[PDB]
Amino acid sequence: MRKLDRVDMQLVKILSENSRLTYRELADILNTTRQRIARRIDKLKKLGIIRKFTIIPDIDKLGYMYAIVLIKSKVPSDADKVISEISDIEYVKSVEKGVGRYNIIVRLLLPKDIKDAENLISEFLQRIKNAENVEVILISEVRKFEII
Amino acid sequence: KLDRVDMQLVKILSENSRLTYRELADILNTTRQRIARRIDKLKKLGIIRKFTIIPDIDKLGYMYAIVLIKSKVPSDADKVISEISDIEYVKSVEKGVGRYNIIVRLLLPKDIKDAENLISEFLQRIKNAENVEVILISEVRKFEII
Repeated sequence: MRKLDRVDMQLVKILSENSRLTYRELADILNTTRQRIARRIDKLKKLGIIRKFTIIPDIDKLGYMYAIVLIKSKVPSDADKVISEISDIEYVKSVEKGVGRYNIIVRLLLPKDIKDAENLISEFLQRIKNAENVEVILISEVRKFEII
Repeated sequence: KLDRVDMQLVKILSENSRLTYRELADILNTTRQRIARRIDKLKKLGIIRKFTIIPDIDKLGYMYAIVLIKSKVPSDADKVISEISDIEYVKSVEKGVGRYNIIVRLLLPKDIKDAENLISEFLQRIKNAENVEVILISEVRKFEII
């Protein structure tokens, strides 16, 4: 739930900046062997510590825009159902449960086109039932974006 | 607009960014030389800003926090963004349109006392806001980047 080897953390920090570094390059940077780096990364993946090797794109240049959906549920049972209902939607990039004004926070990747975007938002919202409050925030600018 | 191959390339790399050019050429039915060139272009144009990973935050001993900010006047948003964008534990900053015009994601240690220290240090840099809401994330059910 927290404590993790010092070298494993460095490895995570490094891979988050350049996930394509070969085991050899990693071994050189960390003054260890390629074999040991291989085993470490393999364990990290097996343990679910590293869940995916992906990329950070400039969504605007790809023709997309983000939207953040803030949800306040009426009851827990409804929250979990909403979450299972939307977690499989492809354009839903993240789903989180929180403690505060909104208990469900969702990020959507939408088409940059306002009419297509609005149609898509309406479709998504139809899937949200039993909510006391739903706030949609259209993201006009992404200034900073990192995972860790 | 990016062409058919570039669009599909971004998609593939979003699923597995460690694919060898060989594996990519095979999928996209082309040559490693062409793959190398396309990716080089995508990176140079800034379409692909980074090759990263999605780790399990909880397993590393951290927790997220989303801060919702509503400026009193539009021009204030840029000021706040300039003031917080450099903070190490600020993971994302976005300008938005709606009930809140600034959304920030923070990476914090799970220890509530240590997390509070970081949150307070961060909130200190947000001057004269109309509304500020801090939401601690108890669980990440899904996390992807496109």
